Amino acid sequence: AIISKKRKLVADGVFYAELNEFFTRELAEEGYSGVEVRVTPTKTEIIIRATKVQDVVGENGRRINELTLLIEKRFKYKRGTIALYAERVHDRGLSAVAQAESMKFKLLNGLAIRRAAYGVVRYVMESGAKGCEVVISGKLRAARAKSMKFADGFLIHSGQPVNDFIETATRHVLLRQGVLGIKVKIMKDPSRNTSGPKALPDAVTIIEPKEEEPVLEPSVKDY
Amino acid sequence: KKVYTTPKKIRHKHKKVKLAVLNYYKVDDEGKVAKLRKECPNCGPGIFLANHGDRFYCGKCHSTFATQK
RNA sequence: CCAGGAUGCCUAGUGGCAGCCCCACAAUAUCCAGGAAGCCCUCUCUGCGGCUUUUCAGAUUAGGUAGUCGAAAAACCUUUACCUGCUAC
RNA sequence: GGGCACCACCAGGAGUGGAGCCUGCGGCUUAAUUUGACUCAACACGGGGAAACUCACCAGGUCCAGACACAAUAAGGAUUGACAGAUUGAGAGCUCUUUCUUGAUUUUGUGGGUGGUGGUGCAUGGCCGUUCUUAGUUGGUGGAGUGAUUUGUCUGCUUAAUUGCGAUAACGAACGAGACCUUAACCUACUAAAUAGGGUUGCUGGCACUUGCCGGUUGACUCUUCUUAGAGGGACUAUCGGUUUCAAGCCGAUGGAAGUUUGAGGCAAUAACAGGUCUGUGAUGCCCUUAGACGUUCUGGGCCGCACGCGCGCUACACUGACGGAGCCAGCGAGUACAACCUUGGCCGAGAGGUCUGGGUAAUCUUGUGAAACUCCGUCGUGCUGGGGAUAGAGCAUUGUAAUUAUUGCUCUUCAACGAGGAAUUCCUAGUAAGCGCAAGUCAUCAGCUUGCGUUGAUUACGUCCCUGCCCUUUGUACACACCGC
Ligand SMILES: [Mg+2]
Ligand SMILES: [Mg+2]
Ligand SMILES: [Mg+2]
Ligand SMILES: [Mg+2]
Ligand SMILES: [Mg+2]
Ligand SMILES: [Mg+2]
Ligand SMILES: [Mg+2]
Ligand SMILES: [Mg+2]
Ligand SMILES: [Mg+2]
Ligand SMILES: [Mg+2]
Ligand SMILES: [Mg+2]
Ligand SMILES: [Mg+2]
Ligand SMILES: [Mg+2]
Ligand SMILES: [Mg+2]
Ligand SMILES: [Mg+2]
Ligand SMILES: [Mg+2]
Ligand SMILES: [Mg+2]
Ligand SMILES: [Mg+2]
Ligand SMILES: [Zn+2]
Repeated sequence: AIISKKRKLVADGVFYAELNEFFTRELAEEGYSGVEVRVTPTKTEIIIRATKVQDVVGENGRRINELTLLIEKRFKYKRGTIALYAERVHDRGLSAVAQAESMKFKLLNGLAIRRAAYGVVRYVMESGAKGCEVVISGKLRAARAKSMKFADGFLIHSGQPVNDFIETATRHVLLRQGVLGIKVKIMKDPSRNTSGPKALPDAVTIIEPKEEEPVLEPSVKDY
Repeated sequence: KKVYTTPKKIRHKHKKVKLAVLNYYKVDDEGKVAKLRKECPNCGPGIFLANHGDRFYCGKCHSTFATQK
């Protein structure tokens, strides 16, 4: 403890990244999406967003406990000062990482790839994205590599409306023949974004005017 | 790549020349025992000296004697 | 690579602070247009790249064909050209 | 035919190409001088400034890190260890001399993995570069075609832009551009501060000596202009003039901090390339290899060698200079407690550098980083000169285990080539070009490199298609692996 503030921050960031990586590695079966780290005094809250929350939990404190222990071992903490929580994801289809994971799982299982992609897209649409896109790259039959693009709706490529709006998700998939590279972009609808702006920066919606009756005598109305 | 050189002489780890119920120690009477060579001064009894031409050592302390016996 | 010998107007100059004190501009020809190193070349003091080869291979690459490169004995002073590679809910 | 661009040219600047030297890359050389990549889009690139490590190469040695399955020894030892000198580069038990330890780990096989800076980027992922930061791309109707398709997406004029205006079997749309974001500029208007700066005043130093001038002190009190950085505004080509079917716009004055898309970037479409990377990768297919390894690991080298080619670069050919003094001003940064970071201040040393001491985990201390180029007065005056500093010899320092194949610094000495560089060709349009230094990056030590930063600060356009490239259109096509074609 006690370092340059910036340095400390950097270290923290690194730690977070590591944690995320670990989660990606380990909670594949569980369908992990992302971590949320809140460093208060004494306790530190590690929130986990996964699909199979129950699975993550185990059977009333087991897997989670183990994970916590591992974390402690890694980063020299004591028992009590780390607190893990496994929470549900508010709308899975709006998330990108989760979708990617699902796709990977499907691939592993052995499903028609294009069909799977289509299904995923449909799911995303249902969830309520303005538009989404999936790229599946590699040897989808034959030795020569091909990219396969599957998209619906709008897809903002340029500008700052990308970090704010598009959730991205890359994930390699190892198979007997070789590797398949899955990429997924989900353009969330502006209205359901909350953080940042609630609308695109170029769109200018003009309100409808209100009618009035001219003249009708000079008149008065006193009190 | 470049071809391997081939001088010829290979050296393997020695198999050790294992031997048990070794001819150290003895008994004459039956009741009592008669120790051969000597035990270690540094460590406790049970370990036995290595005997050479005015040169000794022991294995539990890898090899650490000097004085004769 | 070379240099001026003299028939000559040269001309004791004109400009810019001429003043001697520097700058720049003004003196046809030249007769020779001539000399030194190098000079088409052929044998020597007898050179290192040919001659075949047989051994292989480096490879040349997506695959392959034909040539080429590298280490071992005998007279003579290119790694490129060209063929053949893939489809619906 | 029509566009566009200082990666095109004009009008100019600075140049490079010559010189020496650095450094890349060839070629040769070499045990080995590891490899990747060659038009732009290879060549100061691999963040690649290699002393070992790195490291892949060579000469040599060491080690198992041979997971797991199944049998041969199964303690009358499986195999583990092992001081002493010869051994060994060698206080490598590397072993052959040895005769002590070690206890079922192993180990001897057979299935089976594992590792590999081994291979193949023309087997792949991801990322990146390039077509292209150019202006391009798409689909829904509707029309033209039996059809592939086409129109929309275009004569013209505009614009940096398929940017718009217009003309129109097309109408309204999306992507790309724009908007967006970040930063660079303005705020005597807000919110703020002894970690930012000032004002009055206390004590206090010196002056002229009247009241006044410069100071030094975190002594008090108060302020926010500069500071920062929060919230906002502010520029929209604004007002006016022309010009243009009185459109899109463009051109000039006025005001305004700002009138080049306000400047600069960040991102940046469709389709791709057999472009690069399997030497960032526990990203990886397959092949190879796989216990005297192409695994690892030690030790010594090597990437740095030199008849010689090109490529970034630096230093100079001086008088707009050189050398001395003196004046003396920036902005980006960065910086340690489990390490050894930046390191003021004091003493020693001609220096380099040593030492003691601090201050700093940082608007606080280094640091006003009083950086250079600059400015002033003097010394040499246009001579391969005091220009120029190379190669050289020696010593003094430092970093590290190790400095010879000078690591770097400093001290003296040596004084080479080069009097502005041919054919060629690069970069550039404003706080730019060029100069100048700083800065972090790599870093134990090394800057001629790099990403940034500020300082000094111009010349000439503000156009055009002459070249070069690229884009479209119309044309022609025996091409479609598409001119490296057939
Ligand atoms: Mg857009
Ligand atoms: Mg943009
Ligand atoms: Mg070897
Ligand atoms: Mg280009
Ligand atoms: Mg080098
Ligand atoms: Mg460069
Ligand atoms: Mg070095
Ligand atoms: Mg490896
Ligand atoms: Mg590998
Ligand atoms: Mg490739
Ligand atoms: Mg290739
Ligand atoms: Mg149609
Ligand atoms: Mg069309
Ligand atoms: Mg007007
Ligand atoms: Mg801009
Ligand atoms: Mg400061
Ligand atoms: Mg001299
Ligand atoms: Mg460098
Ligand atoms: Zn002992």
